[PDB]
Amino acid sequence: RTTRDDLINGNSASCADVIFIYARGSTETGNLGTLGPSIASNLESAFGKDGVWIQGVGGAYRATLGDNALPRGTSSAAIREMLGLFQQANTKCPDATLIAGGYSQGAALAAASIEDLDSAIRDKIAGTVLFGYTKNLQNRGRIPNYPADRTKVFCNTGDLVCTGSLIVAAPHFAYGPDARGPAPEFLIEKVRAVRGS
Repeated sequence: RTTRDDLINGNSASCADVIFIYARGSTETGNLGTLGPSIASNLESAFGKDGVWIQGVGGAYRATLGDNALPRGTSSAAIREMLGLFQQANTKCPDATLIAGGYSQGAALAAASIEDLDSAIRDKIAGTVLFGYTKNLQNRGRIPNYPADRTKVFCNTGDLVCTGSLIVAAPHFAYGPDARGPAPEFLIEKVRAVRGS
């Protein structure tokens, strides 16, 4: 449901081919929040339950609303947590293709983590999806040090966080359809582009 720790719980002897690491939005529950489960179900349909590991960013990431105001759009502790998960994935399953995503503060967290990641691991992330990207204007719709072709940003018209502010308006909560269709569609396509079929 809202909590998935497939990477942490997973057996190194039976690694999935695809590992998805996702960061929830502010004040959301579990480690997947409102959008994560929808993406997860569709990834499982495409790759099979044993084919993909779903891992939310929990631990030190409290998804505290106020942290949106910090320099990187989230806390240092949260970035360390997500970096640690990418590092665990790389160590536990060196041959798995990685994919990532984040919503709202989670999108800033995903961008900050990916920017700080060792390039060898970052290069294994075949595609990243960002919803209501809080640093969209500041980063010109990109994740620093990460290719534009592997990035997909979903920023609704009227979602003020996509236009340089931290005001939360109704369009910020209208990413449901994207999480159910185009976001997993993009992730699946990017994984198949490099893994083949």
